[PDB]
Amino acid sequence: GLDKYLPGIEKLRRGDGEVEVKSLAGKLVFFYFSASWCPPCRGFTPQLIEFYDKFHESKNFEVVFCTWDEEEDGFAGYFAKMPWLAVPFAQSEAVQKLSKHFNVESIPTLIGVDADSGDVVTTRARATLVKDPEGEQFPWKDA
Repeated sequence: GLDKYLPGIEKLRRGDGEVEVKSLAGKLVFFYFSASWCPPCRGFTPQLIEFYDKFHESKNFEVVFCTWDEEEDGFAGYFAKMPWLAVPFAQSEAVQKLSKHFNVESIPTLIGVDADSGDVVTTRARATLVKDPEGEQFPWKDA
């Protein structure tokens, strides 16, 4: 499923260690494209954290941070403030190619895919989440 999006990546960052991508079986996976330098990301990130804390278990999803930062040494610091997963900084090429695959032209952007099938569920969750904090229309399926 996720192989399409992260070709040959087996592990993702979580806190100070890693998890296997296999642990995402059955979940909806949101790729969160953001960066420490991005002005609109500052206000969006805490809204996403609130939604994640409330619903990641009950609505069975995960968030994978896909960085647009180009300084590693800030990466630790920026990801440290998030509760979810991340593509490792050294796998930035995979992030860039994923950004292109999804035609991400600006950040923040939040795209949800089904882990098992790889199917795209929503490409507009950054816009829809701010208008639906209780997730009454989650997962905001694309037409």
